[PDB]
Amino acid sequence: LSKQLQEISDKLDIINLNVLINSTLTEITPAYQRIKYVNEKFDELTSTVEKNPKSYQDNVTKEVIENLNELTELAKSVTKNDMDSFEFYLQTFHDVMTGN
Amino acid sequence: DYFNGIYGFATGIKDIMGMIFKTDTGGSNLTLDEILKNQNLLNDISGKLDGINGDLGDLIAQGNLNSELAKELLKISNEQNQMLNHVNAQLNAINSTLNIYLPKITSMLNEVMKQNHVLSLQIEFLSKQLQEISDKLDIINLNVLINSTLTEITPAYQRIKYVNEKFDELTSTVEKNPKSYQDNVTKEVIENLNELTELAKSVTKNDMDSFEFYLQTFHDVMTGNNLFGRSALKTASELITKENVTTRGSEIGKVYNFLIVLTSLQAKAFLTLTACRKLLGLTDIDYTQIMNHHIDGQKREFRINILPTLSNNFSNPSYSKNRGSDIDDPIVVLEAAPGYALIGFEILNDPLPILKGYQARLKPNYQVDRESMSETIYGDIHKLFCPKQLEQKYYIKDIEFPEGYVITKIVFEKRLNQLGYEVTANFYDPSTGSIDLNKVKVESWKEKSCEEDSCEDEYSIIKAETDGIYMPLGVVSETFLTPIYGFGLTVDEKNQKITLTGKSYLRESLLETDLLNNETYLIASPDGYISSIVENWNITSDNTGSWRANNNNAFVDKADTIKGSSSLYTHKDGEFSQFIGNKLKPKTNYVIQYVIKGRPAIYLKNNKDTLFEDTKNNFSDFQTVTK
Amino acid sequence: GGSNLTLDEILKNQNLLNDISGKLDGINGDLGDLIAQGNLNSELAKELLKISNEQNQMLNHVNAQLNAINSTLNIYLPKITSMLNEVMKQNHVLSLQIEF
Amino acid sequence: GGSNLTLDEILKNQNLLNDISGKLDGINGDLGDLIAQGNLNSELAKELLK
Repeated sequence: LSKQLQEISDKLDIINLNVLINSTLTEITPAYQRIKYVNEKFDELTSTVEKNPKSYQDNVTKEVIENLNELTELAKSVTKNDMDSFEFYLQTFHDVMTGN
Repeated sequence: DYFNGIYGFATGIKDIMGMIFKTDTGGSNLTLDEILKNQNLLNDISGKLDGINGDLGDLIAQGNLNSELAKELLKISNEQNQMLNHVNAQLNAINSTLNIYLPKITSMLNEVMKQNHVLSLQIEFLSKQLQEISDKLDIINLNVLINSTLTEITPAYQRIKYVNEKFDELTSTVEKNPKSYQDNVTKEVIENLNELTELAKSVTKNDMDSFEFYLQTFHDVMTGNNLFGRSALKTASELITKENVTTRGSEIGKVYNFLIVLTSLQAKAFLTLTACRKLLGLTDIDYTQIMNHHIDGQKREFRINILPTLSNNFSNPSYSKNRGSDIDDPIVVLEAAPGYALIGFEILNDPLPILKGYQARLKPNYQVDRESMSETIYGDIHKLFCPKQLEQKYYIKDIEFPEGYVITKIVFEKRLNQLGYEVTANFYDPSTGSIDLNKVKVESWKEKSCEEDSCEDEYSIIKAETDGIYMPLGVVSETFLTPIYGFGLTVDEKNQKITLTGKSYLRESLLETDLLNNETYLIASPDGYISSIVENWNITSDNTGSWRANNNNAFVDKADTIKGSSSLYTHKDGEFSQFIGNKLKPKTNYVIQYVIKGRPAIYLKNNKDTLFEDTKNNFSDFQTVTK
Repeated sequence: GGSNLTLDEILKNQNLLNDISGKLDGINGDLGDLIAQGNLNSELAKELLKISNEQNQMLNHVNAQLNAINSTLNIYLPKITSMLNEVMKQNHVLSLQIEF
Repeated sequence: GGSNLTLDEILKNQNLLNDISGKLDGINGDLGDLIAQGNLNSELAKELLK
């Protein structure tokens, strides 16, 4: 049902009341972009899953610097989930979708 | 020269990355916090305090002293040692940096600057070309879908371009290792230090909740994966295919040029990001995979759901009213060499109405050779295109040969104001680039009545008005020179304007090479001329070749007035000489053009006659003139 | 009090660092007093003095960190908590003025 | 000028230099009054004097 949305995308050349769909999109699309971006950081999580079999076996005190690296990408991404930020974007997105 | 296409450009940026990715950092934690201007000052403190502390510590180590006095002196020793230790720690950090790191980093950065400049020369042309396209496009009757992509893309684009610009220029204006920013005197450590600090501040600001968000979403909007999947590529296609945009090149040319601009932007940004990372400390990230994946995604988009919808039809960009003739039967032939092929046209009038025709050999998959190119200039083309107070018969056809053939000779016929022509094509092989010379096809008549019945009818006519007929004006070619298989004339006498038109192989010329990631070889449309009787007329290499200056006030000087380009400089006696007599055939017209700043003294002299001389105009900023 | 409430302070080792500080203080005091006794082999004195310097440096930076943490958790957090608790109630009161 | 060699970290170096001056003065005071106690061999005083 994600793809079917494109079957509307191609044929939604709609006019004559575009002020509303200018206002709403200009207001919503940043949060949407950001949420999708955060999500794709979990395709790179899957990349770390692919990494996993390369170090799942040598967890005998070697991980202390091996697997403290090899995931620093996530260790960063997560730190970008605080501090007057992404939480905010999720919240305001919900607020608009509900219409508050 | 050549433009090696988006795939080659990506390979170049990837090689630059692979270069910078490896060299070194030693960790070295380039945090700007280091005062870095007291490498001299702290050294004095370190030395003096070291001497004092050593003296006092040795006095203690002598032993044999009053016990409480020993405790007091030991506490003094501890305090002094603490102060000195933290001071020399700061100094040691600074000096370790200014000896181990700045040489390494400066070297790598200087290396990255040159190859960046080289790759920028690969799109300098299309930069200004897209600028011009932006100048002549109007968005009237736009849909909400357009405003959609505009608001979805504009901030990311703004910031990506800004960063690319800023970093790329700062790569240059940062003093290199000659100074090594050393303690040498000062004010090198004000200015070079300010610039280094600014580089540091910029690269630092590239690791947060931004700019790996901006890049990604930019790529997404391009591919068309936003909240309702409208690729900005498609909306740009729609905007461009809207008319009133009549400039050089067809639809495919313009949209592909747009995608070139954007893909070059993205690759440059990836390079900048990796450079920032290496310039900071550790955790290199091999972005090449993501960059290639994104580029291939955008190219797949462009290939699948835009390209098959566009036309290779291309028209003259402008028109011009001109008074021609009727009592003449002008005949014009534009016949490429037997191993050549027509690759576009151009109409100029400033010296006089002139049609110019380019020709060249072919490389496989409809690729043109840079050399073997040739420009040919023809005379009073208006007299073929324009009447004088009498009607003009114009037979109008969309002549096109089958695929694999290439238009190889276009002969014009105007007989008592009846303007027809002759289009002859030869066979060509895309796999080998070879053009056959024994399988041709001809077209003698220029209408649809002859197209369906081989009967003479269905021309169009123009009633000669007073001031002149709007004749074609400008360039007749795709943005990239390309053998054409379609040609025609489509005059619209309703407003008394004529228009040429052809169909280009550009689609197949690239679909086999670029969008399949192979060695592409295109050539941007030459804005001006390409050859000259004057050998090395384009003096830039600080070498004169056949040019000669018989005075030291006449010198070559790549930076004559600026390093941007050379322009033979002469002051108060300067004379640049070149024997040219052997090549000018007698009793033949010649057009002259040159870009001159100041007031030079120009002469075409055989020591007896000066066939031309201009010594009057004063030009502050390199005005070009043609006579 | 200025008190520079920078979060950097580990602030969960106020116990752990104290053990290190105490033990190293005892050791350094013993060795320094042994030196201050004087009347000892000169080069041996130089060696022990260098050991003293190294230990004193380590201990000094450690107890500096501890002193920052403890100065905070004694001088600042009471003050700040009091002021914050005070600001909470009056905020709530004023919010009752526009709840409707 | 002055910051011709600085970057309005005149203040940063200024405070650093001030702290260093304070610590050095505090050390010098203890050294001086320990001298004032005196009552030592000449060299074991003269070296401290130096």
